[PDB]
Amino acid sequence: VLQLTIGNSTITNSVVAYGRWPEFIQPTEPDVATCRFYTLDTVMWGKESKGWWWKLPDALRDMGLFGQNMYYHYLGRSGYTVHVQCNASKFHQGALGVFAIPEYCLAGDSDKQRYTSYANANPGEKGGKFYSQFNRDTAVTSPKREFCPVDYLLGCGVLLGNAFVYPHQIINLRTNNSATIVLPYVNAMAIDSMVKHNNWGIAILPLSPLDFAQESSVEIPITVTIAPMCSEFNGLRNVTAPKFQ
Amino acid sequence: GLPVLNTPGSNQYLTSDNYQSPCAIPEFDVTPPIDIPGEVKNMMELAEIDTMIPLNLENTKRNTMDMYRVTLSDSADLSQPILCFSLSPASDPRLSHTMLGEVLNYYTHWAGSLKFTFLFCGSMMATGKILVAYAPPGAQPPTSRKEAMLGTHVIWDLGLQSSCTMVVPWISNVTYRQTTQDSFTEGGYISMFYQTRIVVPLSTPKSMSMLGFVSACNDFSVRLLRDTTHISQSA
Amino acid sequence: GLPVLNTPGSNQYLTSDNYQSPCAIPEFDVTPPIDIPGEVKNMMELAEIDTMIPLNLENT
Amino acid sequence: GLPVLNTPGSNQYLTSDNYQSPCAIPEFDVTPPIDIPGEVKNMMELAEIDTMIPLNLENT
Amino acid sequence: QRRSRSESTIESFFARGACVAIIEVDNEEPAQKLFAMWRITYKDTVQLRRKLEFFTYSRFDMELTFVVTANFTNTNNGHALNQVYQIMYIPPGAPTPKSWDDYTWQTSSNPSIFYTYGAAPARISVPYVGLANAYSHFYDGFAKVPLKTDANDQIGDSLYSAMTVDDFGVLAIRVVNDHNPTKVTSKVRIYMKPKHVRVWCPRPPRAVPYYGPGVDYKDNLNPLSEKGLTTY
Amino acid sequence: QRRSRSESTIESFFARGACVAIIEVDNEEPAQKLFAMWRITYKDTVQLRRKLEFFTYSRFDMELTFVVTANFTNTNNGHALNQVYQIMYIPPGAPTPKSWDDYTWQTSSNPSIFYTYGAAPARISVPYVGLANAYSHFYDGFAKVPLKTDANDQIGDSLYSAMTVDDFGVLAIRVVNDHNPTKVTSKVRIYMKPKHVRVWCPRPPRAVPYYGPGVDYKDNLNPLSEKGLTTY
Ligand SMILES: CCCCCCCCCCCCC/C=C/[C@H](O)[C@H](N)CO
Ligand SMILES: CCCCCCCCCCCCC/C=C/[C@H](O)[C@H](N)CO
Repeated sequence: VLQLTIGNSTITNSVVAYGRWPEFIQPTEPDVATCRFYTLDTVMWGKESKGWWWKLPDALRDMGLFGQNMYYHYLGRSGYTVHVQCNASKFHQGALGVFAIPEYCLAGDSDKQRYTSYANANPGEKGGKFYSQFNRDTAVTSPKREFCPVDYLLGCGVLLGNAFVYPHQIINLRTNNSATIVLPYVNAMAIDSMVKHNNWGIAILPLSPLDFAQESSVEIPITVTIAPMCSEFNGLRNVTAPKFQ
Repeated sequence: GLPVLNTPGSNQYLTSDNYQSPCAIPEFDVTPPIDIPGEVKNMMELAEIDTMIPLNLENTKRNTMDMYRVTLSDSADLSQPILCFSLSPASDPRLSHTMLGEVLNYYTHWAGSLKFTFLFCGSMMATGKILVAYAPPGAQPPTSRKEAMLGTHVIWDLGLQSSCTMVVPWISNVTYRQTTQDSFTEGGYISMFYQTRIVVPLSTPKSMSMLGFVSACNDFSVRLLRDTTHISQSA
Repeated sequence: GLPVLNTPGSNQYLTSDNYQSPCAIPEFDVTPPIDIPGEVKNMMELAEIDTMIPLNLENT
Repeated sequence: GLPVLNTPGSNQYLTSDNYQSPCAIPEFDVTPPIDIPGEVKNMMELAEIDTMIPLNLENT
Repeated sequence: QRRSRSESTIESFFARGACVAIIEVDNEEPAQKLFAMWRITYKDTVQLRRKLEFFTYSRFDMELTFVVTANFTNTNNGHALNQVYQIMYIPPGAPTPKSWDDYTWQTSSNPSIFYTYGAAPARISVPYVGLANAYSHFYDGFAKVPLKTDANDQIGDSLYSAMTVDDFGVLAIRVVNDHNPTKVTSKVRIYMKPKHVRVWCPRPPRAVPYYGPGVDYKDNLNPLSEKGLTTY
Repeated sequence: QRRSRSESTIESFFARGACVAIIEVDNEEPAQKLFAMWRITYKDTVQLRRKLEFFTYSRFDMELTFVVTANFTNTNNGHALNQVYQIMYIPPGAPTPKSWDDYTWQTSSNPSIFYTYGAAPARISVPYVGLANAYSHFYDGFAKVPLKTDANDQIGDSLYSAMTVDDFGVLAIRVVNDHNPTKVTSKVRIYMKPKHVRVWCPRPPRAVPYYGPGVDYKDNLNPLSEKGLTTY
């Protein structure tokens, strides 16, 4: 609706998660190097798309100096401002539910429990995608150790309809083309490791299927832009180099 | 020492009692709390949160993402209703598994006004009027617009506002209703009809989907905690 | 702790006793009362009411 | 006498409890203490004392 | 006036504990009664029922006392260790046990009493849990009305003077102990004591034996005995 | 506004004692279960687990109640004297028993409860013993990160959503009494009651059966039942 300027990045309803604005608690605080909007890779919303999911701060691990501070320091905390952009014409119809889940633990694909690997559990800016059904992994010799989120189960054994208990925003193409959620730092500790722990999960679900006129196939872009807010790090040491394979 | 008389009930363990007990780890320096966002002080706070309704529970649509979508169309039969469900926020299949219903299924009694928010997710070039009606119990469940008209109702213009809030006020013979199917504490019915139609121009989808959300109002209250039937464990 | 002596009668259930007992449903919001006509405070109030007598109790 | 209700946990021995117990030697004139050097009031006082580290733990 | 009416008060009239149910629970090798579900009401017995039906409406806080009596059944020299009985309250809507070791016995939110045999009878108190502003001993009506548009007569068919099918739930009583090699049979007697009683609309007492949960009468409809008209 | 929400409060919602574990302890001539070690958690049962997982973070003081039920096992006329059960808490790091008569049972610094059979269930209270400022029902992360310089993938391999292997320790339960000539089998049921509960970040309730200590789901993934769109 109005100008949204952070650092050196400006974006032309916005919901504050849990009514709490990001806030600070000698932590290293880059007021400019990290407090800015980083744009994730655009995804394509089609008529056969089940959904998308990203993990924060994992999605910003390779975003400018924020990732460098995240890997160099031991433990850091950061709020976020997520902005989802999806522009469509008056003749397009659809709705996206954008949910910011605290501790968005997801279910695996194998009978073995909690067997998902770090590489698969931390996809980065590409994120992942939900599925209509639960596909059980059958590669016993070389298990994929990847999540198997289910659209209507939200990937966590709960019903999608109740996901609105989480902070949420609905992009309904007939009325609005963008959503904005301001997430504070949510954790059981005032500050925690970012490389191993993800504080937030952004799930975008097509509540209503996309459609345009009488066209058989229609696809429109969705772009996610995340701004770290009041991010502070502590425990400076040699750089961490996670094995992503 | 002091003469005492052991009253009946002694040496019993009531799981709902509130008695002081010895501490197994005395002089423990518990970690102090912090101001974590999202503190909840009451369970009815969760019920007040609107959550989507599985309005459509057909055999080929339930337990999917299609169970939350109700199809509207310009070719629909304007005489027949769009959707119909009883006002049972804990036993009705469409409301039982909602967050409100989930909280209610932990209690035996409930009392308060409900709030149903219907969101139209069609094109901005689609317009129409929808009659959303609540009928208190006692009479025939409205099978026609001429009947649902007679009960409480609201007209919702799709073009102007994409969301409509139908508030169902608390009207009950009893002070509390049961969270279980009971014809004596029956709550009423909710129905939807086409007031005029859905009108769309050319090069526009002629079929659209609407979503439903249910929430509790500030007057809502529950009573007599119990065990939910939704979760089971193999023994 | 406090030395006590168990007096005779302990562990007995007298159906006419008046002892406090634990509540099985704590923090229950009981429905408030209304002014229903015909409240009775004593059983002798019923006895004071005149009622017809079966004076004739022949076999037929 | 005084009506009482035995709560759960009665007749249990918790090794970490703090309950008063009868004295087996009443009216005992305990020897008074003296100011012995090196009184310790906390166990962390011992931890604050520097002590040598077995840094080298090779087999030989 | 020096003679008082302290004992004729409503509170004093109901200040006695009346047995309302006897429940049989057996422990044996697992057609069986390892767990017994009893629906809560005072109409299984006549005395307290008759006392309460002196009035039309009531409002009272209840006090329940459980007396458990165990015995052997054809034991030769088979013996058992002291048993613990679980009495779980299941209000309407909550899941009901299908076996003596079902998950429902976890009592996560259903109140339960664990009573050790040989101890004092287990006593608890319940407040006024009525949906309405007072209990209705007599309900001159139905819960469903048969309408002209009903497909079949059974849709609106309801029992006369029946308000709710599940009035206040049930009590499920089991023996928590595993089965000893010898059978042990126990009877739990529930004694109900109204307290803080308030009553409205006095009614004449029942004159003929009760027949069911209603005012129905079937037999022994000639209560008064023979007596001469002019015989003192 | 006269109807209150006293029973919907978080404290009232968890004010019931939920069974979280059943432990079998046998006394017999010393492949055997003379002592049983149970890791402390509420995830062995679903009811309290589901109630707690309504939220993301919690902070509560716990109350544990132990109900012990003993029975004979194929006894002919072999009998036993009243038994005493030792329940010893072993926090992470402390030595664990390797036998029923090990030195670790001395309980020099590990708290322990000695419960005499036939008495009241043994109840104690625990404060908030969390390392962090609140308990984490859901942990979206690992405890180890696999690094490029790691010699093998197993160095950094860790379970997803697992914080610590030894969360809060175990309870070791034994029968202090020596073996009677006849076997005696006992079940200890542990009931956990949160108190002074504070919760943060509400979550939707579980809709499908739990499968393990995590959010994993395997079966019965079709909860909602069939119902007509326009059927009341
Ligand atoms: C293990 C804990 C036991 C908890 C027991 C709670 C049971 C609740 C029942 C309360 C009222 C039962 C009796 C009073 C109602 C009368 O029948 C009324 N006249 C109803 O017609
Ligand atoms: C004989 C004395 C017994 C002493 C028992 C002390 C055990 C300490 C355990 C305290 C906390 C256990 C349960 C609460 C923690 C929850 O599982 C959290 N959500 C952890 O994820």
